[PDB]
Amino acid sequence: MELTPDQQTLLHFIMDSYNKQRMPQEITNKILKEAFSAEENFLILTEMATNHVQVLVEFTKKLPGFQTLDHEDQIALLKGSAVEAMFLRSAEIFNKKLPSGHSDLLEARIRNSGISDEYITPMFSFYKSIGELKMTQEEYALLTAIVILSPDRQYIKDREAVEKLQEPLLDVLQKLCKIHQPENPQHFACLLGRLTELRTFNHHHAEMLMSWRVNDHKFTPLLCEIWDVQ
Amino acid sequence: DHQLLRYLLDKD
Ligand SMILES: O=C(O)c1cc(F)c(NC(=O)[C@H](C2CCCCC2)n2c(-c3ccc(Cl)cc3)nc3cc(F)c(F)cc32)c(F)c1
Repeated sequence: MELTPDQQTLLHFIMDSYNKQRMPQEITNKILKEAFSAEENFLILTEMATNHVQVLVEFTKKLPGFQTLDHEDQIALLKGSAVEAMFLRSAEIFNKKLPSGHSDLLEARIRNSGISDEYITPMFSFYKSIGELKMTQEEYALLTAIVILSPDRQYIKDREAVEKLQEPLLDVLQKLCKIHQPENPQHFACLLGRLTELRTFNHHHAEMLMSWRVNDHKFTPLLCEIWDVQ
Repeated sequence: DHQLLRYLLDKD
């Protein structure tokens, strides 16, 4: 019932590629340092989000078997998951342990960053729900890989090929949820639960950026391609 | 047409 040699291998490979990530401290210090204007925060968001896409493409190309997929499906999988992965990474960083009152300050600073009021509540409740699961670094890494490798995505021609790649990650995640958290047998199901709720941020992702309380909404060409902006 | 994304995937 414990991780097979192949599953230990899959895991370590996923964890190393996921570790190529931007340092979470960098992000949270900057936000906690001073209270920036909605305009400075929009710019920080656009730069953080463009770099995120760049890092996501690299992590994705390294996902076992991703390179073997149809080129157009490769684009639809990345385009279909990029926003979700950014929200999942934002969720992770939100629940990263900080000194007393810092998490409350980080929350208040994000709350007054320039994002429209209509997006605030669903965004923070997802961040808190991820937190209530006290997810490990290997869970965030596997969940990101599972999110990218989702076959039930609009425009995927060969879903079965995507199913073949998502299944070993689902199996590894399940085993980790049973070996490392036997007190909560529902843990794997609850992680799969968060994934369905991650999909709710895609409906109005472009509007999240367009309603930012700034006079001008400038984006990078890469962001324009991933977000449905400009 | 996702030209940038296609480039980032097809490079190396
Ligand atoms: O590459 C990465 O590793 C990476 C990339 C990213 F893009 C982000 N995200 C951000 O920077 C923005 C900031 C950006 C500056 C303003 C405050 C939010 N951000 C959002 C948010 C809110 C709304 C939207 Cl539309 C998108 C994102 N929620 C956050 C919760 C947090 F705990 C936090 F620390 C930052 C958070 C990230 F955290 C990590």
